[PDB]
Amino acid sequence: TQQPIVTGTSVISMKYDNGVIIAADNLGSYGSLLRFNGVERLIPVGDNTVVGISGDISDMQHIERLLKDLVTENAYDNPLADAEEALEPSYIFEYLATVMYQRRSKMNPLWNAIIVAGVQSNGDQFLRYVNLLGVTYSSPTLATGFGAHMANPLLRKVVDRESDIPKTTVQVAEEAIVNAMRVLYYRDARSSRNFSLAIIDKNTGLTFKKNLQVENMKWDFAKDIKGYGTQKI
Amino acid sequence: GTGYDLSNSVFSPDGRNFQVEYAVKAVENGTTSIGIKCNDGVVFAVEKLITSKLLVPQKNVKIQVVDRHIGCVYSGLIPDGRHLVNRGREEAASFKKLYKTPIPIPAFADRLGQYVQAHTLYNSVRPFGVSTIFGGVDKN
Repeated sequence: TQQPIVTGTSVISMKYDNGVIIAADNLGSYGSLLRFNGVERLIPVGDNTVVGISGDISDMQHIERLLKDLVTENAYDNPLADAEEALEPSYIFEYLATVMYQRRSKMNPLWNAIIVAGVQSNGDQFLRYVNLLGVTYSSPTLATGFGAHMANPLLRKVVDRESDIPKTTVQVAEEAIVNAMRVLYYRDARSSRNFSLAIIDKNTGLTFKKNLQVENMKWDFAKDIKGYGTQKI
Repeated sequence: GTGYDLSNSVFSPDGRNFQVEYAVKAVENGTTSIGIKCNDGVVFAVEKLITSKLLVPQKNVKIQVVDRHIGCVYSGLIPDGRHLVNRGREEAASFKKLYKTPIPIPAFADRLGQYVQAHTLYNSVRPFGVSTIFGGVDKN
């Protein structure tokens, strides 16, 4: 048992026809103080898989070192570790779900919320999420904490069922994700203007971008609201 | 007295350990393996002997990799070198876990040498019969 100190934030993810799109901000929050802005939330393991997690910053660094050690172990005595055999998202997902379960059962869990997005070698997209309590489920749209009831109503309209996946393009998914991130920045105190967006695709490979902010924000309607109530001026 | 080569830690009258010498003589009965220290890095090489053609080509390998920048090429008792490189990989993993810096080559050398000599101090352990040409590139 422990109390998280430097809390994370929401991480948004949703799949499309040619892959999955995941996005997250860059901000570390200590209570009500926004300490770190250079904190990274997406750690691309391999080329066809990106994992986005939230929680205690020490915990994300611990999980990151776990992922690096896992990659080092996979690289051992494997001549096909580069092209044929690769760390597909399912393997790493159930690995960190298992380690999360062992941490929980020992009664010293790690405050975390892990989302893994990847494309199988056969072309099938993978998207699943696991928390510190170890609950696992695969949905076309996932989010974290505050965003769980926040981003889902936005991302679920474009893609709602499995039949919607082939009908959604990468550009539509990207604009839906950026609109969602705009909404979270509008309505979540733990996010910042800066964010990070990652695109995975079975054809163009991994696409990861840094230094992404939120533009196209409307605020000219806030100068026509005067007072908290009966006050007019 | 006779039997100065039966055990391991026993010293010969001239002061030379005998099981280690026999391990050295066992090393030479192995596939040749060279390594060149070029200016920027290192270049290993092995001569894995093709037995009866039933063996699959280009599949059995002997250049084992440690972490990313340390390579291990071994000759002699191949399994013994397998175990040695396994322990070396564990040491490199521990170092990167608790220092988060890739293990420098001399440090890996110190770790492997200390492990190797740990097996030629006792009477209840056979000395390693593998010679390695391990090397790689580091910050320096």
